[PDB]
Amino acid sequence: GSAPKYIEHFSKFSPSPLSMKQFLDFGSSNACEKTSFTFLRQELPVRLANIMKEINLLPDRVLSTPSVQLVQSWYVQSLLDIMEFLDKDPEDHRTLSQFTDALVTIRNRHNDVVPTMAQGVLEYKDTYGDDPVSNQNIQYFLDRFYLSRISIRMLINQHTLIFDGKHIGSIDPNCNVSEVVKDAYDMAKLLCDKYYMASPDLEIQEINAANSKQPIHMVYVPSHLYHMLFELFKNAMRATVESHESSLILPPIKVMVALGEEDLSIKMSDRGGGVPLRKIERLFSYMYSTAPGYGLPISRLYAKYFQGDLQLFSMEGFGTDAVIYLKALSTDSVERLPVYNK
Amino acid sequence: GSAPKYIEHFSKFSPSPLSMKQFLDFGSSNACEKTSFTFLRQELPVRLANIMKEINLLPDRVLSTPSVQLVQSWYVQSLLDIMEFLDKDPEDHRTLSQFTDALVTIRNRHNDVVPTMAQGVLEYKDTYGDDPVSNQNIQYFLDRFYLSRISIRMLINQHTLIFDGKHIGSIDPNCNVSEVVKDAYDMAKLLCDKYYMASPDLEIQEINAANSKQPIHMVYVPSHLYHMLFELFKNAMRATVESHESSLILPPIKVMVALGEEDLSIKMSDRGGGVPLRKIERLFSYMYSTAPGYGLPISRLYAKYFQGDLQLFSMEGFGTDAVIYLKALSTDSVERLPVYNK
Ligand SMILES: CC(C)[C@@]1(O)c2ccccc2-c2ncccc21
Ligand SMILES: CC(C)[C@@]1(O)c2ccccc2-c2ncccc21
Repeated sequence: GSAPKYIEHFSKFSPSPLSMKQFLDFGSSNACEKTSFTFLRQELPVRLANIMKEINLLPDRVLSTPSVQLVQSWYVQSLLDIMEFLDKDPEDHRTLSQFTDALVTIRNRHNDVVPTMAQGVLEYKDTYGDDPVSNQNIQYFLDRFYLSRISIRMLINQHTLIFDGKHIGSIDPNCNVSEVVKDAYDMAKLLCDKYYMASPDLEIQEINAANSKQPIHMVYVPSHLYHMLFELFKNAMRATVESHESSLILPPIKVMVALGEEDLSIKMSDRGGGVPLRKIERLFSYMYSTAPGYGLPISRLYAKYFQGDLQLFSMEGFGTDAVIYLKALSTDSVERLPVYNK
Repeated sequence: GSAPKYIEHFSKFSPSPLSMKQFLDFGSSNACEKTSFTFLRQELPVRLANIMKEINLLPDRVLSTPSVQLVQSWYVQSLLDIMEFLDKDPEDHRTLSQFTDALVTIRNRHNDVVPTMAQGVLEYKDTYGDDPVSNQNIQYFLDRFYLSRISIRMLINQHTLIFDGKHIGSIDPNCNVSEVVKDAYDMAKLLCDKYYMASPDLEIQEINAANSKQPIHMVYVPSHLYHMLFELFKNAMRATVESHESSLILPPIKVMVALGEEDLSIKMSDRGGGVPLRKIERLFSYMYSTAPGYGLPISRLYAKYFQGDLQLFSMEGFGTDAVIYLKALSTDSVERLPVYNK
């Protein structure tokens, strides 16, 4: 066919990173489905081909594994689905309707990528070993692959949710940070009560530096923020409950939401006994956190996706602090995308 | 002369990193000045030549500057001072006495290296600019150069303090961490009261996981721990006082000392308004923290010298946490030394 042909062509284009303000203004009242179709039918192949060409640069030891080939076949098929709309007339309403239906099929086709790549990592460790040189290659590639996957899913979610026939797609222009914190806590508390028959309480403190009274709002994607907070709440609850099985007092989980002139920071403090520094630095490694699991590495990619970060600093024998760093301003929240270079 | 000859010879040897337990046991009752002389007359040239050969690999743009040449002339002279004792008889007490006097002269000859390298960094920025590529080369070299300098000064201090004619040289086998914290605080409070006419209070909390009652002691070099804590106290006081000039309540500085099964962690928490994440990552850069200053970068090297670390995580609009990570066990406290490789 022409799959290698399409990859080489669109990989020469660099992806166009969009800011949070561009996502908001494009999806507002002046939202034209035709304009979004013209942009996405070009930008989606560019992002697909860039990561698909980097997959080809992997060694044949990994490229010929069933896990990588299965995922690579999904990207080939999804790329071909977009190719059909290149010559189609954007002025035809049937063209726009079929394009939205085709994006949903691609989205559901890539729904089982996280467990599949986890099987690939386990296969590599049992086939070639777990050397620090291999960990860097796997960490470097999986970070770029997943971040690419997040960005593509973002574009698809914004198109299918807006043009379905307050919230701008998956974006809340007035996202109350504390409310998302409570939701992720409540879900983690539900799971923690069913399995441990006990759960720590929650304490939330807001620090709005410029407006001490005003609640802290931001423009963000609540799903991404929930995923990070839910993952951090599960870890902090597991550590708190297990480190106090012989004790009676169950320390609460303290969360501070701070809004500065540039950052919106969310610190989650637990007293779950802490973790030695040697092990903290390996909690974000796909290879080291795989056993015959990727909550922290993926959660950090969600934060980094809009120029943020997620950092851990523990104190062995006491507890652990987890901090989500987000950009406060929508103009500073720009997509971080991997680009194929030589 | 034969200065390039000695450099090429001893640079082929790798430095021998010593653990904290080796420092303690060698300097104990079975401390033989002859054995320390035989080791140091070989190990000191090896460490000198390794960093001196890496200095030669610098570009001639930096190698020909007066700052680098002045420091390089100190290392050439100090290397030649040790060469005189290679053929001397260790069984002669006059040989051991002159060797100790020669180490003191070398130690005082290298007393003005930090301000000299600071002048070199400022000269480079005004001569060739402050590009991110140049920052990595300067950061990579200065970290290794200073860490090498710390290790050499450590060996000299242990020899001159022990064989001068409870503490094992510069090492306290029962170093009370909280007491060093109070000393660094008291000195910072003295300077802060004279310049700001106000200073925050101190709060210390110890978490001894294995022995909740016992005070937290360790085997460490109190001078190094004081230098790190004093630097962090100055920053936390400056930020706290200045961020509350229009306010009346002056938040205290909270310090937690946690002793785990592997780590001894010291967290210093202030409410000095915090720093955006973008600027935190540049506080450890020699090039970015230079103006027409190196407290944090050098303090981190002291921590890393015995397999520890010093990390910052702030929250803009609230405050900053600073954490010193140290190895709890003396067997895990091994010298981290840069080695000249190809
Ligand atoms: C921001 C893009 C992902 C988007 O595809 C989009 C999604 C949803 C709503 C509108 C628009 C849009 N408008 C113009 C150009 C490009 C686009
Ligand atoms: C640990 C070394 C720096 C040292 O030079 C030393 C310093 C002080 C006291 C004793 C000894 C010693 N003893 C044996 C071998 C080597 C040495």
